[PDB]
Amino acid sequence: NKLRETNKQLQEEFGEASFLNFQDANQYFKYSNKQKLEGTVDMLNFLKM
Amino acid sequence: VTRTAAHTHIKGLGLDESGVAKRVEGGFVGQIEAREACGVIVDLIKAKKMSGRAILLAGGPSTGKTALALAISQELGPKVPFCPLVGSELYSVEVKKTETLMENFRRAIGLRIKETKEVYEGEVTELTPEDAENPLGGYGKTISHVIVGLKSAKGTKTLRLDPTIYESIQREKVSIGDVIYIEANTGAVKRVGRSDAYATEFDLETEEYVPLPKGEVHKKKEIVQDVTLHDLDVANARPQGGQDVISMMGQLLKPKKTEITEKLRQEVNKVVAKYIDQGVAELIPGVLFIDEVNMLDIEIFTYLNKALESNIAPVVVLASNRGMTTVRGTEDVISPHGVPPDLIDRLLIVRTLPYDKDEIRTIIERRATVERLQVESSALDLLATMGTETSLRYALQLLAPCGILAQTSNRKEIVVNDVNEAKLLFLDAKRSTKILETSANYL
Amino acid sequence: TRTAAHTHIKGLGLDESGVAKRVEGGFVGQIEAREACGVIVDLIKAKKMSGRAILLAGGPSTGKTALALAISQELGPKVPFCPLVGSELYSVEVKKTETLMENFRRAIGLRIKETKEVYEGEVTELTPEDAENPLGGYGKTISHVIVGLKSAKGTKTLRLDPTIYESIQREKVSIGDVIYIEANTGAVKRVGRSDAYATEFDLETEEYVPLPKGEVHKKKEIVQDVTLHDLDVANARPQGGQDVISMMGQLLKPKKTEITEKLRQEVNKVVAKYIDQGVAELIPGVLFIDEVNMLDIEIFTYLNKALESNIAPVVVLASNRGMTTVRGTEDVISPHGVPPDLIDRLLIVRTLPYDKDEIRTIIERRATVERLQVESSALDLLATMGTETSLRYALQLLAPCGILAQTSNRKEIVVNDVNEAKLLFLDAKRSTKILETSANYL
Amino acid sequence: LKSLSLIAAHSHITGLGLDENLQPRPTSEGMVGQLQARRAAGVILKMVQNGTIAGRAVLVAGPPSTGKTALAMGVSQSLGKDVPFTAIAGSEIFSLELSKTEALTQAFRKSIGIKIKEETELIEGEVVEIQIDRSITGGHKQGKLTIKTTDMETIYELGNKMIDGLTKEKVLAGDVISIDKASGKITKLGRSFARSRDYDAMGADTRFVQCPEGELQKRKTVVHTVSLHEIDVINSRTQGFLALFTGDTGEIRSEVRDQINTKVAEWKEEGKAEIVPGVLFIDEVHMLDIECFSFINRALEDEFAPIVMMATNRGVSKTRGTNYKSPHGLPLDLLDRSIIITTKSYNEQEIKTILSIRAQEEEVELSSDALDLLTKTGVETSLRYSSNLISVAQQIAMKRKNNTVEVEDVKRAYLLFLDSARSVKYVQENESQYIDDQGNVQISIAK
Ligand SMILES: Nc1ncnc2c1ncn2[C@@H]1O[C@H](COP(=O)(O)OP(=O)(O)O)[C@@H](O)[C@H]1O
Ligand SMILES: Nc1ncnc2c1ncn2[C@@H]1O[C@H](COP(=O)(O)OP(=O)(O)O)[C@@H](O)[C@H]1O
Ligand SMILES: Nc1ncnc2c1ncn2[C@@H]1O[C@H](COP(=O)(O)OP(=O)(O)O)[C@@H](O)[C@H]1O
Ligand SMILES: [Mg+2]
Ligand SMILES: [Mg+2]
Ligand SMILES: [Mg+2]
Repeated sequence: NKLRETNKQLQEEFGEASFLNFQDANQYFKYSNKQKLEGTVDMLNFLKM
Repeated sequence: VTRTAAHTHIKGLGLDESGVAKRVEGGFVGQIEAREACGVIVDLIKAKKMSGRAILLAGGPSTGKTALALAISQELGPKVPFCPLVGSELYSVEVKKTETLMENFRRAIGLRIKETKEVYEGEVTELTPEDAENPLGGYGKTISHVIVGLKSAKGTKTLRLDPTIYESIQREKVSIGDVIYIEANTGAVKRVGRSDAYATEFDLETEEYVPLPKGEVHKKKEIVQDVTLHDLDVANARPQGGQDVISMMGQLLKPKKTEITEKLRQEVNKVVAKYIDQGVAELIPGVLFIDEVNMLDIEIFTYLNKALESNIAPVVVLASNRGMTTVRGTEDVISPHGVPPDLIDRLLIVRTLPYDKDEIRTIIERRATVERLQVESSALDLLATMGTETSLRYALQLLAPCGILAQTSNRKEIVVNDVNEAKLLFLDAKRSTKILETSANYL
Repeated sequence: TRTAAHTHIKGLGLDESGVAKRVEGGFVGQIEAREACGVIVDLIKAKKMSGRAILLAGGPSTGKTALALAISQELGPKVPFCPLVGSELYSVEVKKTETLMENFRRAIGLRIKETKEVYEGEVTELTPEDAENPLGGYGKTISHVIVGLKSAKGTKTLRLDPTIYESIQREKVSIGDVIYIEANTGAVKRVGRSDAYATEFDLETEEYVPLPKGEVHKKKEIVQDVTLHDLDVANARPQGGQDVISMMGQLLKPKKTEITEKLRQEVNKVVAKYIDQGVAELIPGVLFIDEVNMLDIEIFTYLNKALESNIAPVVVLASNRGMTTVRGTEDVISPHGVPPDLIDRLLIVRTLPYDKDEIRTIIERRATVERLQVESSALDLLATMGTETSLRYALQLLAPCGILAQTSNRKEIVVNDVNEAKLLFLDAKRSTKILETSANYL
Repeated sequence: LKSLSLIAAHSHITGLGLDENLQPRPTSEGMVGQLQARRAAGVILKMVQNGTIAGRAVLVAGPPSTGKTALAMGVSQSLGKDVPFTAIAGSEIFSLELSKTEALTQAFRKSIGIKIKEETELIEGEVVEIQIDRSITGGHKQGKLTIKTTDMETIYELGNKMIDGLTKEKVLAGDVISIDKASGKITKLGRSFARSRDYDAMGADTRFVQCPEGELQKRKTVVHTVSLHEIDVINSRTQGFLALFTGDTGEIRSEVRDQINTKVAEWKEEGKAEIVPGVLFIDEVHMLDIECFSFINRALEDEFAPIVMMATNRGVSKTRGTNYKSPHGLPLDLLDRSIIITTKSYNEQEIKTILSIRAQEEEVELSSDALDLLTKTGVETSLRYSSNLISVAQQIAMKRKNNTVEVEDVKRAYLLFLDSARSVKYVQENESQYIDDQGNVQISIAK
């Protein structure tokens, strides 16, 4: 619960371009959002495991 | 190349969607009643609601009881478990027959289990325990938990490893720079071998030099493997094995089979019910088939009288080929097919039928197609005739010698001369007893 | 407070070497039979004659097993009593001969009485008694060890030769802990710390024993009883914790083999060595074998061979048979199924059925044991039906009668209640009659 | 509900159909009729519940399919759980590895059960920190460890022997452990949830349970339902539980049985352990050996003799092990110390009610006239045959897909599957077709 708050905030903020390979290829801060989303999902499913 | 042993000509009952059996289908010619009853039994078993039912098949030999049993087994499919059994197989020497037949009863039904595990791979560089810089006053800092950075080319992580998984690592005697494979839950350790980097170090080495398998460090896989009930029964009653010395001794203790108590079975049943509530597993029914039942001991009949009463009893199909016969293990207990009436009260009787000349011709030509052997019309007529007057089995046995006599004559077809020569070189039971009647010394 | 058609027998119901009372110890009738039984019991108490056998014969419902339980009760728990049946002689694991031999050696029992003075209590003080060694030496020389011991309402200080230091090393006790000392053999034993020291540590695993009751020094008696069969097994079975034979006892199936005769003669020799010294004493037992008819001729021959032994105790046989074919040889028909060779070598007592007044007394005594009471009418009708049907059919109807009376909330039984009790359940004769009158295989 | 829901032979009967006054309703509880048999069975059940006397036997007499097994299992169900009920067969007792007398001994032992209670005093608490002066002073400096719970927390001194004890089962704090107050044995349960993120993958040892709630040390009594036979097994062998599961009892000698009985009596008089009345049931006892009969006669008089239930449909016939015959195929000695209950075949009303309740158990919807013709078959055939007929007719109907089972549906089901009478007629008229007993059978078809 404490993690998917940040996960959904990030998804609503930059979930349409950070997850996109093209936008994340050349963007100073959009890849930061992309990798933060990947990391929070990874901790989410690892905690579930 | 192609091997055939009196079977593989039948691909199940192959009945219509309405349940009506057509004249010729799947190695079956005619025999509408038995095939329809067998399809009804298939409808019984596929209902997945009822248990404890049973049926016996009756009739004279060579009528296809084995054929029908194999047909129902085939149409059920490999996924549906099946346990073949012979009457002579029940009589064992280690434990009384009741345990063996309960074992078969449990073996009948199966259960598929959903499971998920974790996959890890990479080469090894680190063999260090937890440093534990803080002594805390209780630790001379050291632990049997070797922290290894799992050096895969795509990822690396330092793991606090159990003493058992590190002991298995020591079993492989791993050094720096070699691919390893470990499990999150079980901790199973297997190495594909040393890396190809160290291949040039030694001009020769028994250890195989292998490349690093491609893939991420942490990988997750799921299995829905189907395991029958009695494999779990024996595993629970007796642990299967382990790499450790304690497990070696434990499996060295008692490897022979003995009885199975019901308490463990009921606990397993309850945990399986918990799983099906969770949806992890789903049960499937079972079928048990017994061969040549007339010889069974009266004690076996009495016990099977109550075996079907149990809620865990699956459908058991039965075959017998006797008339007014006394029950084995008895003296005056005589009944049809040599079975006490108390058993057959709950059973259903189905009877096979004989066949007409056209049926013998059809089965003979189907066999000839099965062994890809071509025959002439006159030889086909002779085979069908002599099968009608002697037996189907004798004709089936001498089918191959006819083709062999054709081949040694450089002929691809069986002629009248071929079957005549086969009859010259082979004799059936009738002329066997005719010859043995006029015997100097039991010729 | 439970019973099974028994426990109403109270011994034999005899008198001081006279004639038994007519109704004594839950007994009715068979005054001559139970007087002979008391004679047998006196013979057993004599503990002189060896390998004497006896058999009682009669019909069903004669109470032979009740009489056997009467011998068992009159013997007392001190005297061993080993019931046996001819069915268990047929053993899959080992031959019938060895099972018979082990049941034979189970009856006999050995008793040992042991004496030892005990010094016990809290160690108040420990000090050696230094002296001068006869040979000149610069080292110390202790001649005695003084220990201060404290028990309940008494304390004692005892001098000990300095050889007690080895024992105190084997014990590792210094102060504040209760110890165990014996007078002559010396040595030390540690039982636990004083109970008053528990408050010193909030958490500890050591249970602190209290101050021993009574004086520091005591002299108690040790009495132990063991059957010779148990001693045979102990001398035969291996024991260990680490040696290879120890877990060869494990990881396998421990089976009872035929004990070698040399072990039996050696244990008899050591029993003799401990009985002439007075430590041990031998009291013969008895083997009660009922339904001996079921035994085979081989068992009878081995009994004939073994009855002449000098460690052979009295053996009592029970059987309701008479002129019946012997098991093993169809042609040989002998009384009570036992071959006459044994019968000549044993004594025989005849048992007779019970009369109407005796059955009435049996019924009333069983009702009193059940703590359920029966009025005159039901008692009379139950006695009549028991006389006409059988003893056991009347005997076993008390529980259904009681529960049916309880259902109607009446404490006692009445005429229609017992009538219903007869109606629900049928005896052997009714069962046979309905068997022949039924054509439905019933 | 915990057992399998698969429909057994009698999945419609659950318990006993009697009332408080032991009066059976004509159709109740799932079993119909046998009013006298039901009342007698309830009498036996009430006496078992009483348990004040023992050493008695009871037998039921009736033809096959009359309800002997049905009544026995209904009595067992009405008995309920936690009361030891043992059901065995007269055939399985013939053990090639165990003596029949010894097997019967275990059969009697398993029927009776004992309840044993035990009280425990353990200290449960999550450890806060551990500080031992193992270097400044060394030699078990009697360090102090703090232990927390959700409601209270205290600091506990550690003695030299406690220092040695904590040297084993090493705990670095941040972990929930419990120590027995009496024996001082510490058990490491599992860490706190804060340790879940130390590493991604952990072995099977690390667990993260909640902090214990309440006071530090607590008192709790534990009651065990342990029958006599398993105690015999565990006392016979160093590890008797494996022999219990595998069944390798090894023919336990009777020498330890007296010792275990004395220990049971000691616990009873001390109040530590209490016994529970038990019921033993054997089906088709008509087949049995005379050694077993003699041993049963002997053991029925013992104090530890639970009620024994017999079922038999045999008439006056020969007993196995002897040449001569006897009533019920059973020796008169057993019939002497026994009570016999008579059961009869059901009438057409009882038969149709049984068919209706069995169809309801099978969840098979039927027609009125279909029920009438099924009852006609059941009265002409046996009762167990019409149940199978309607069972098969259910799948034939769902083949036809027209909801309820039809009249022609049952007719075709009967046509496809031979009855016992038709099977016997077919065998007799075609004895040449079948392999005769003598070993002669006609193989040729053409004449
Ligand atoms: N109706 C049939 N259709 C086709 N093949 C049949 C038929 N009846 C018997 N067979 C043949 O009989 C063989 C098996 O005989 P089997 O059933 O073992 O004899 P029994 O009748 O003594 O059990 C099979 O190879 C099968 O080809
Ligand atoms: N003197 C007696 N007084 C009262 N009851 C007796 C007496 N003798 C025997 N019994 C009864 O006989 C029963 C035991 O009979 P048992 O010896 O087993 O039969 P059998 O002698 O036919 O083998 C006991 O339950 C007891 O009630
Ligand atoms: N009280 C009852 N109610 C309903 N069905 C019964 C009842 N008693 C017996 N049955 C029927 O009898 C059949 C089982 O007979 P069973 O009692 O096992 O024979 P036996 O008496 O030889 O043991 C079952 O199919 C069941 O439907
Ligand atoms: Mg065949
Ligand atoms: Mg007697
Ligand atoms: Mg039955």
